This record gives sequence, C-alpha cells and structure tokens, in this order.
Amino acid sequence: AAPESFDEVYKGRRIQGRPAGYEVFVDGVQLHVMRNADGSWISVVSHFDPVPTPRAAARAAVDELQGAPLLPF
Amino acid sequence: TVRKNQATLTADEKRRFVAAVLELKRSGRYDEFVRTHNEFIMSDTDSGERTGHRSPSFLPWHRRFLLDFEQALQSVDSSVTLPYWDWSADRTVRASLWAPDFLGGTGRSTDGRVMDGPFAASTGNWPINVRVDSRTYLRRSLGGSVAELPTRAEVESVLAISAYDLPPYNSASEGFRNHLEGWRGVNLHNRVHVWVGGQMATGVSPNDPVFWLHHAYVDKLWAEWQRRHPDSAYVPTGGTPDVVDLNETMKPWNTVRPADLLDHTAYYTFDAL
Ligand SMILES: [O-][O-]
Ligand SMILES: [Cu+2]
Ligand SMILES: [Cu+2]
Ligand SMILES: [Cu+2]
Repeated sequence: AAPESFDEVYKGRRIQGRPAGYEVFVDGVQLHVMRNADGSWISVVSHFDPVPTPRAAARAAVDELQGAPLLPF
Repeated sequence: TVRKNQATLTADEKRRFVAAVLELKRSGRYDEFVRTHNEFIMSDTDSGERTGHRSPSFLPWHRRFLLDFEQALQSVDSSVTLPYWDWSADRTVRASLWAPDFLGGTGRSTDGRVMDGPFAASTGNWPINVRVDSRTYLRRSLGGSVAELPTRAEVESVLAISAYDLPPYNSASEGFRNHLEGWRGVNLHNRVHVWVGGQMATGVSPNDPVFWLHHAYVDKLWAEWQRRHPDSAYVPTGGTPDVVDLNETMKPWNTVRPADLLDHTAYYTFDAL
C-alpha cells in the first residue's frame, strides 16, 4: 500500500510526494527516494539515515540543502 | 601492496596519496567513480535487483570498487596504496586524519563548507561536479547528525556474528553483512557516513576522499570476520533471484564474482590483521 500524497511549504521550499513506487519533488525538481523493507524511507541526499515517511525524507532533503536548489538525477 | 592505517602514514606517504587523488580529479577520472557509485545507490532496492548495497554482495562489490580506485591511483603514482580509517580508534575531530596536511577538517557551521586541507573548495582543486545538492564545494559536519562513531566493543559485537548473511538478503537481514553495513543493530558503516555529514551522507559520498578510507576499513573488518569464522562463508550459494550468489558475476564489471574476491591476499595485505 503506498503512502498518501502530500504538498506543503517546508522551510520556504515546496515539497510534494505522490505514489507513482513513490516520487518526491523539491520546488518541482524530482528527488530520488527509496523505501526500506521495514517501511522507513531515505533519499539520495540522506541515504544512510532512515526516516519514517516520504514526507520526512523530503524534509530531511530540505534540511540538507540549506536553501540550495536541488539538481535533477 | 600493503594497506596501512591512515594514522600511521608518514608525511611523505600522505603527500603522495593526496597528490594522486588530486590528479585523478584533475584528469576527470575521479568523478566517474562518484557517478558509478550513485547509480548503484539509487538502483539497489530491497525488493528488487540489489548488487552494491543492502545485499550480500555489499562487501565484495566495494572490495572490487576500491581495487579499481587503488589501481587508478597507482597508475598516477605506483607507490600509493589506499589507507584505511579505523573510526573505532581515531574517533574525534582532532584525529590526524582531519588535519590540514591530510583530509582537512569539519565544515564551518553556516553552510558546511570545508575551509582547510587540500580538498577545500578555496584551493580550486576539488570541484564537486557529480552532485544532487547543487552546491559545488566539499561539505562536512563531523559529529553533527549523530553523536558518536562506533566503538571497538560495538565492532567486536558485529565481528562475533557467525552467519555471513541471511534471507531475505536485504536491509532487513540478521547476520554479519547487514550489521556491518548498519541497517540493523548498533550500526557501523551507515553511521560513519551520517557522522561525517556533507557529501558523505549522500549517494554521491565518494565526493569526499574519506569515502575510500572508510570503505577500506569496512573491507578490513570483512577480512577480520573471515579469520574469526574460518568455518563460515559467503551466502547465498546459487539460485537466488535479484541477489548475487557466490559464483555469479557482478555489475558493472560483469567479469568478477564474489568468489573471486573473498581472499583479499590475491590483491593486497594489511599492515596488521
Ligand atoms: O555505501 O557507500
Ligand atoms: Cu557504496
Ligand atoms: Cu529509482
Ligand atoms: Cu559506504
């Protein structure tokens, strides 16, 4: 069962998630994310630190970026 | 070829290692290691094909990737070998690893930027090109996102585990491989990535030269596990969908198998094992 979609402004960045497994965008730029077998999530910019949900992975990416644009993959 | 503890290098050996790394960067060869690694970080999945990570071939895959990098360094300076970082012993930001004559230190607080050492963006010698975060300077926050590196006692608890790996051969596994990788348990290898921060916390983690020293010590711990469990060996041993079995070849090379990489002494020895 995929997580629900989301859309919010987090730390001044628009983050969106939607089932596709699942896609996340930071100001319209897609961020690679992945689900682990225990149901936690990671992203390519926080790969080694599992968080509970795709929104948590999007927010960890915004925290990592410190305001910088994301580049596509 | 002897792989030495970074803490033990002479000033000359440090100088030669740094110069060879900077030359691989200048020539364009370095960044393709970063690109290959990110491709596997993004493609290895728990429920599908998995080769470089979150799977039993994590260890032989990184052993071959490090051999490819070491051979590239030796094509520039034949005296250079990959050193390893025993993060259980050299565990603070004051370690000589992080001095300006070796890897440089932590990043400043406002933007994570490394301000000293040979890889600092201000040198003009270490552009971050293969990247997801669009910033183009090396970043670190040592000890920022997780308070402590693993200890020798925690490493020994992992080396004590008898089974190399276990079904379902992914991030949910019990067993040595996944405890060393760190997705279960007290967490060795993943935690060190989180502890360094900056590009080391990302899929483009080989952008930081410490990547190779971290993986050279994870590789040493595999060799230590083998000597503790001579009776135990790589699994699985044939017929496993989506997982590299012992005698199956591995991407991207296709010409090598885990079986060919179990015995490191074919390729190098350690200063002490
Ligand atoms: O895993 O690097
Ligand atoms: Cu890797
Ligand atoms: Cu994908
Ligand atoms: Cu790693």
